[PDB]
Amino acid sequence: MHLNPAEKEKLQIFLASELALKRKARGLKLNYPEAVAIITSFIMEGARDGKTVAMLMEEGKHVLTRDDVMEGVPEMIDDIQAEATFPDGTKLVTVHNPIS
Amino acid sequence: MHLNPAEKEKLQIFLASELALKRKARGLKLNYPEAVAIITSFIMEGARDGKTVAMLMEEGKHVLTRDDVMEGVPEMIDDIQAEATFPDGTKLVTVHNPIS
Amino acid sequence: MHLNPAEKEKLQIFLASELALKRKARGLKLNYPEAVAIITSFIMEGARDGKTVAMLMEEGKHVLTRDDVMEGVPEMIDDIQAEATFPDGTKLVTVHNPIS
Amino acid sequence: MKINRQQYAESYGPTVGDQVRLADTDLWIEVEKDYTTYGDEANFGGGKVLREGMGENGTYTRTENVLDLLLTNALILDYTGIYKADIGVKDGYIVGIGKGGNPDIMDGVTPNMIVGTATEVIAAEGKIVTAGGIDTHVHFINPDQVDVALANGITTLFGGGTGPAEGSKATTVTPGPWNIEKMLKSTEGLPINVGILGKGHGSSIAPIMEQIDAGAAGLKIHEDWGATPASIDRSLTVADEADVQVAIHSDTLNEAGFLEDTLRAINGRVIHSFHVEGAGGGHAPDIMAMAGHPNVLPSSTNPTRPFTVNTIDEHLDMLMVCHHLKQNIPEDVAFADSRIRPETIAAEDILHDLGIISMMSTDALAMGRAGEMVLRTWQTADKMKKQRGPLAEEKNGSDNFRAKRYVSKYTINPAIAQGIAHEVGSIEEGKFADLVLWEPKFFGVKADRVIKGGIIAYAQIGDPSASIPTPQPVMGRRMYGTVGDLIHDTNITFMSKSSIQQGVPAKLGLKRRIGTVKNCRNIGKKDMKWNDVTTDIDINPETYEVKVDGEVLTCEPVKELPMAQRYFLF
Amino acid sequence: MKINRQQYAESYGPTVGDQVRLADTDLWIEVEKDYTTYGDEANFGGGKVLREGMGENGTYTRTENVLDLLLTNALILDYTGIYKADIGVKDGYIVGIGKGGNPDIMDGVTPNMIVGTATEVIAAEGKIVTAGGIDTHVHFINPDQVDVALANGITTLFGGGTGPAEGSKATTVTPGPWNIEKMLKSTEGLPINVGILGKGHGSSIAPIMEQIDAGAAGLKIHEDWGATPASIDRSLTVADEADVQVAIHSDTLNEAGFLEDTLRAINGRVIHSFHVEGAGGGHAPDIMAMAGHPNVLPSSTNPTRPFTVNTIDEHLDMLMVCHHLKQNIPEDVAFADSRIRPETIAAEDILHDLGIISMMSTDALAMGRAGEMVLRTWQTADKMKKQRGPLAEEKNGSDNFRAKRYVSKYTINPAIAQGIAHEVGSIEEGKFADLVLWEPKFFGVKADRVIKGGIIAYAQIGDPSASIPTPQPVMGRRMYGTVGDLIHDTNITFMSKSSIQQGVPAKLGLKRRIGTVKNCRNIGKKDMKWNDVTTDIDINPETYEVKVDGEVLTCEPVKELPMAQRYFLF
Amino acid sequence: NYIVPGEYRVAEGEIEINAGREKTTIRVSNTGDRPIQVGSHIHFVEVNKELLFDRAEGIGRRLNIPSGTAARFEPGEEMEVELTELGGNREVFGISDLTNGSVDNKELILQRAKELGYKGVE
Ligand code: NI
Ligand code: NI
Ligand code: NI
Ligand code: NI
Ligand SMILES: [O-]
Ligand SMILES: [O-]
Repeated sequence: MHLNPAEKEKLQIFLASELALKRKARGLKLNYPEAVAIITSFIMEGARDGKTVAMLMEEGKHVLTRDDVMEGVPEMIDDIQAEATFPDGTKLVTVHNPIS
Repeated sequence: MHLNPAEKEKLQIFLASELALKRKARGLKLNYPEAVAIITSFIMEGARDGKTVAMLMEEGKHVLTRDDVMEGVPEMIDDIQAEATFPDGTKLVTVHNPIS
Repeated sequence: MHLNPAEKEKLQIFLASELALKRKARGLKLNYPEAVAIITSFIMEGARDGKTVAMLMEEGKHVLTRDDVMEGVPEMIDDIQAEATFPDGTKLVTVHNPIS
Repeated sequence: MKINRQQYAESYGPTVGDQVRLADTDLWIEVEKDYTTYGDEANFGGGKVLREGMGENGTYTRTENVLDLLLTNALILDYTGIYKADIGVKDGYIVGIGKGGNPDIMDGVTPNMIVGTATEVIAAEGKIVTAGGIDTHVHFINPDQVDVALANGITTLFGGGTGPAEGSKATTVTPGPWNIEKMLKSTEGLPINVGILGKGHGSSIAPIMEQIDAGAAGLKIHEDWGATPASIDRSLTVADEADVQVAIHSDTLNEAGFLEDTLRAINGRVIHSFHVEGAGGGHAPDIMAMAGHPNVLPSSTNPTRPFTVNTIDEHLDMLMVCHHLKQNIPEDVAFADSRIRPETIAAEDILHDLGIISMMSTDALAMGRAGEMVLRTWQTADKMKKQRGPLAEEKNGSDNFRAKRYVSKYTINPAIAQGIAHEVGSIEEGKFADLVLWEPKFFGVKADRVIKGGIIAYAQIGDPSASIPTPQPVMGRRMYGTVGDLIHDTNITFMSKSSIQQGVPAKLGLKRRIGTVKNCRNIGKKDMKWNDVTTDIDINPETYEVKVDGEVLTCEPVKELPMAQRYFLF
Repeated sequence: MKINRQQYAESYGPTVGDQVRLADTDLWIEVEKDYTTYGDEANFGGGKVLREGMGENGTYTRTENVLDLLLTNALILDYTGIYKADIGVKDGYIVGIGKGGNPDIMDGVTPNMIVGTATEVIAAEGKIVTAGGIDTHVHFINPDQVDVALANGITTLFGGGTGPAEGSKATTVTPGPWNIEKMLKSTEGLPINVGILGKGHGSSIAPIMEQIDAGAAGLKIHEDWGATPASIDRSLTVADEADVQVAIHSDTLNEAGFLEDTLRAINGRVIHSFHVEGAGGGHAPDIMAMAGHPNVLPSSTNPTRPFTVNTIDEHLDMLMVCHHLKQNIPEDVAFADSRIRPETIAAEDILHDLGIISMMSTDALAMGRAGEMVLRTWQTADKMKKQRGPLAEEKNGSDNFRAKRYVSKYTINPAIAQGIAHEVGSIEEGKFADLVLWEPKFFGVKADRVIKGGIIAYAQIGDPSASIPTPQPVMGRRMYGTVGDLIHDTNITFMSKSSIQQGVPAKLGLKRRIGTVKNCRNIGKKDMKWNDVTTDIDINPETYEVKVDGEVLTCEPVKELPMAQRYFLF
Repeated sequence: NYIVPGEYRVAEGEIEINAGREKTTIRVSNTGDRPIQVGSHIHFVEVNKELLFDRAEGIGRRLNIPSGTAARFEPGEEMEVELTELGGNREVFGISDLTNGSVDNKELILQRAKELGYKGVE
């Protein structure tokens, strides 16, 4: 596979997102790291899908809403950042105030 | 996410449980680490669900039965222990003789 | 669980395969590490299923085809190797030219 | 020109009279005073103040009142106060708390807090800064426990052990000169301050004392090695000669005596009573009465902290498993029921709140959680506010009195108990720069940056491959203070005066900073900051009811805690 | 009062006549004798025996017959016996095997096994304790291989390499003075004992000898560097002068000679024949005939161990891939068919069982598995019991003879071969305290705790954040013996006498314990414990059939092994 | 033929502890209001003051129970126990500091016990 350090680390994010998605599916209000993981993995998968940075900045604000998460979680998350390989190489995505 | 050392480690348990559950679903009798992973992840997810330590001590004895696992596995597992964050903080759960 | 170093590492392969399979399922042509992960996990799961080394050498050549992967990926992968615990202990499987 | 307070606090952190919520608790701390000069706040970045000829002085060499490091705009939470200041560090020590910058052009600059060519900057605006936690009940069982401790703001581990040997799994003991030497050498690779306890057991002086001379920083008396009157007596005689502290886990079984017998053997000498409530060990059922005595420095361990609905079920089973006890053997059940008591655990919450139990600790990996000393301190304070109300001593709706009482339990008081408060345990000038930055939303839960000897040792930081350090995954990671030979300069090995005089560090090739243990034998409960109460604690032998001043101490267990499921992935 | 044997064994481990199953094999070991005094068994914990004035002596200083460490109630499995004893360790060495405790009050205490103030305790009741495995065929290719080895109970790595360079990927060789020096320095960070082999190739003495003087512990002759008569001869002449061992991987191609030519070049001198069966390399097809000769110390490598239904398919393909061989080139196919032979692999199982092949080894990362030497030894013994029956030498239904024959293959015999058995390779008084504790259910599969120089270096242990060390995830982890400078005192770098005399450790700044290689040149097959058989082994050049004493040696491959899918996650 | 990994097959018979040593049965009462549990290898005369028994009969002895086990006395509980003889050098040091030498010095042990209020010196 020739995994580099970032590729190894970022597998964890996908895994944490999978965990959080299962928790959501069984009806739990998500907590801070769960919410962050879901949105982060969404960004990384979107890059893999070939979306633009601008598309992901928009979409990232609609992945989870305040009724999906515990009290105070929306206000704990000021922004979520992820770097991923787009068709045009690595780029940084910042999603500002992802959960209203 | 602000993952601490325990959170990083415990992701592995969830992953091993997912692996073991797939093996079970395709009809394999589970081995020692597979069985341990399934029951351990069950406890941790139960804590996340807000069950009590007492509920999990009971439920943990009914997750896998002797026909789900290879010969000798029930007798190899004297107890399974996991710590997880309950609504009232971290607690230790010990499931005694989980597989009869 | 008593995980040894190899067991811990190899969990990653299963995880990378799960990631790659999700990417395939949503219609993406797979890249080099994705393809390698899928075939590698297939071998390891096949060993767990009790297949022979010879069966896996054959089957491994039919897991992904050239239309499942990006241009040049078939030619990048000369062979894929994995060690796994068979019913008769650890064995090495090499799948030669897995993607035609 | 004037700035509204919301905007001021957003830019520079809070100022006088402003309050901040601690994590997701009901606890609020209020800024008591502020050392700044409004308009001359220090800050760093593009077009900011700390630039050459401006807030950074371009004239002075490092020796000339210039800092190695300035933490700008810190909200300090300490036994000494809750207040706003810049913190200046030099040669690994806190040298100034006040106002940093450039006297060329700024008013009110503390004279030895010049930002110069030599000065690094950490922005602490909007952070709470505390001293590093001092955990005095550490079992050295698994080296992975160190990062666990750092991640929750702990910077000093006092205890014992040689790894997962049964003696170490039960007791905070590194026994004898050889094991002590081996563990001093191991310590060279641990990125945290360390002091090692010898076995406080023997009927002759020499076998105990030789551990002190070998490099131990104190002793542990534990019932598993025989917490007999003889072992208690000899250990205290050694300690009084050597100027080190003795910790005790007393005879739960009451085999050689009851509490009064242990107290008679102590004979008025200073001692640190571990897990004083007794679920963690000690004379059944009345060990917690130790915490009323003037010569006892009392600590709790953390799994009983605070009293929750799962506590008893969890502890009863934990005890049974750990002691290989059988549910169908009545002596085993009777033992467990005599040791795990809702009556004393509930009272323990209240005794903390009243300043009768002075310290917190972990009992890491031997009936306690290495990364939850700080966490559970604040959960306890929060529970007590909810159940007992703001303390009478409070003012202006703030929880400052409670916050100082509780922060003292894991910072200054353990340091004083151990004889190491000249070096660590508080944010004061002249002490080692072990500092923990917290985002208020994560306060007491997950440290932002842990500074050890003036260099960052541990941080919550993101992708090392990214353009900037904040992208995911943000996780706790060892920083440059832990790498190469810098681990030697950023950490202290605390040792007895005699081992230092006898040249043990040179003999063993220890390169870490060497700290001297001292002034442990003429202190008492009165010296425990904000937690100095002595009183007659009565524990009813029949009902286990705890009374203080004729009043039963009881409270309810809670179903939910703050600093819990909002934060943790598992 | 009397205790039934089931209850006795549950409390103290098994005693005389009791049997224990090794993992999930059909192999049973029986306790031959027991050093205890019934009623005075040592144990540690609350209300237990090893307490001051009781089983722990409170009078004596460390120097006065007191131990640094007592392993209580160990079931020892060793070439010297299968028996029950306490094991006492001091200054990193095994100093007593017998009965520990306090002579004040206990009968039968071995005089230098006093439990005192200085003594740590490991509970070995219900564990099997063996010597650390000695792997003499290690390619140093990937530092991650060390934990793999420790996790399966290996404590000494002898071999060579500089990392994943092609020379090292093929051969256990660290070539020349400079690479040797570099790897001696690297070794300072490896938490395992190490000895380094130089290149056993040259036609002049000086280029070979200078490697010995530089710090090599032995030499490797490998066909990839030219396993010619000259290289064989010069290497043995060096070895005879230097008192180090020579290992050989002979000329598979028969290019410069057949087996008889290699034997003529050896000329009766002592040599260690690696992977003697020959799938791992050597004169095609008859290299295994080496194992009949009195001057040959023969080892197997592990992938042929034992003969299974996937072995041939796996090995044929492995060879083709590794040598870049093409299925459509008849010379390549002929080579592979001449080298991978079910006839010799099947006979290899039986030759082990008969004590004709004396040693096991890995061939780590160059045609062998770093963490499976111990594993595959026991799988082989189990297969042989199933196929050949209990050996004639057995008594009382136990497999003790077979167990001693097989444990010797990876403990004492490699140590003797290498010239290091004065330090390591068995549980005997006076030897280094490299000890492996096993739960019987995991015996030979996953070590519980690995002790190196008397401190735990590696353990299967759980969550470092938990209240106790057993909660999940339980995994193999480095312990305090590997941390800081303690890694120096808990491990041995084995070196030639000349390099030690010439001050190489000081020159290079080596801080590890330095072990001397010696007494390698006047040993032979007769010195291989329980595996000392010499005989005429005939290998038919046409059929590859192996004969010993006129009898064809053959057995069937098995479809399933114990110590396999019940245990491993992958 | 079911395989339990690592299982024991113990031999027939029973293990006699403290074989060949004199055994003595005595009545012991916990006169205190808290439980007292006594380990197998504590010099019996040196146990908690509030245990009432013939202290002389505890000298040079310990409980005749399996190594590492203990006898429990609830508050107010009186029961019989069986003692066995100490072995080795038959010296005791430390614990309650009643002996600090040979257990043969019964007169000295009892004097110290009585002075310090160990119940049952007769
Ligand atoms: Ni304790
Ligand atoms: Ni403790
Ligand atoms: Ni070879
Ligand atoms: Ni090799
Ligand atoms: O403790
Ligand atoms: O080899």
